[PDB]
Amino acid sequence: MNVTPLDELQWKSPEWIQVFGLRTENVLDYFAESPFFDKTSNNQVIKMQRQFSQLNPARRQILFKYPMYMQLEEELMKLDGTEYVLSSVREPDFWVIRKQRRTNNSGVGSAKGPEIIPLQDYYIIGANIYQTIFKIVQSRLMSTSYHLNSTLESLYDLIEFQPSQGVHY
Amino acid sequence: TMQLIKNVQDLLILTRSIKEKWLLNQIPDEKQIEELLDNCIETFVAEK
Repeated sequence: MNVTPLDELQWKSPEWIQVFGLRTENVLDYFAESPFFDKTSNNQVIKMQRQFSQLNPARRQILFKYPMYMQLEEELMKLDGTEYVLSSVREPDFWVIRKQRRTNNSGVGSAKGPEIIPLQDYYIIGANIYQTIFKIVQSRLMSTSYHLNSTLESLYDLIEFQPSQGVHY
Repeated sequence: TMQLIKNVQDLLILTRSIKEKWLLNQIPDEKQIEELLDNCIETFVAEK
């Protein structure tokens, strides 16, 4: 069953931006309803935990700029696994998240902190979301080769040979 | 494709050149007349 690749997949939510608008405060809230947000990530678990509790270079800059991002670490350091964190922000139109997974290897002999490993690239441009360059290059080259093949077969069709002259047109 | 066609065509042109070289380069009674002219001249003299 034909599936559109998620790298080119682009979601638009006019109702959400009309109701709430685009801001770093609710950029994760905007991302929550997208298909790219896995329901198995620990961010959703933290979200239900918060809901139950209520019912009952630029990395350091964005680190020190917002306190909710702080709360994100102090709620995310306890849970290791696939997590969604912000990468960088330039207002009022550009935001990009950092898709990384954490394995807090607390074993004896490792003086390093929890291991952070990239998984995917996500770019929020306007109200749209974008998600390999190797594929782009090979696709461009293969389409170029197809066009070249068509041109060369047409040119060879145009070619006419005679023994007494050689090849002419 | 290009190489096969070019080689065959070159061979054919070579054969024709050989044939052309073959074609080009290979370098390799009186008395009766007396009476004939005598009769001719006397006939003209009579007829002139």
